[PDB]
Amino acid sequence: SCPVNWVEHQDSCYWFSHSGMSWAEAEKYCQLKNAHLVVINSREEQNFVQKYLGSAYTWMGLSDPEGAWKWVDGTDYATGFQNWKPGQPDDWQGHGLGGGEDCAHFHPDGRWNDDVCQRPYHWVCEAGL
Ligand SMILES: [Ca+2]
Ligand SMILES: [Ca+2]
Ligand SMILES: [Ca+2]
Ligand SMILES: [Ca+2]
Ligand SMILES: [Ca+2]
Ligand SMILES: [Ca+2]
Ligand SMILES: [Cl-]
Ligand SMILES: [Cl-]
Ligand SMILES: [Cl-]
Ligand SMILES: [Cl-]
Ligand SMILES: [Cl-]
Ligand SMILES: [Zn+2]
Repeated sequence: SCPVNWVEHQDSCYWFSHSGMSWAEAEKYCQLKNAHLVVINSREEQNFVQKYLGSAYTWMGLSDPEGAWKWVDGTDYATGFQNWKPGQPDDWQGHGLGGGEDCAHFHPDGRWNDDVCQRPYHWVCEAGL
């Protein structure tokens, strides 16, 4: 059902990187594989993904560059599953790299943070069946 190097869970296929990329390069990579950065739709999917994270910060398909949080596939953010770290998202500017923080990633414990999109983090692709 899933292609080789992809993991099947509950009607999605997932691919977990062994490397890091900026958020935009990871979403380009997922799109080239007819997929997208992972969209977390439920607690059960959050638990599956967080269980197999490669012990490093990992991008997901959630960003707010135009001002509101959006999932790459159009899943509604505000009515959807959320799993932020305490005090996140904060759009922090104190990194001094310019602007705030517009891309969401997993901490190893599975809780989410907004960070600078240009950081090379691991990522997860997802595609339907
Ligand atoms: Ca590898
Ligand atoms: Ca999903
Ligand atoms: Ca499961
Ligand atoms: Ca932001
Ligand atoms: Ca952490
Ligand atoms: Ca943050
Ligand atoms: Cl939350
Ligand atoms: Cl950013
Ligand atoms: Cl960095
Ligand atoms: Cl899809
Ligand atoms: Cl999907
Ligand atoms: Zn999808």
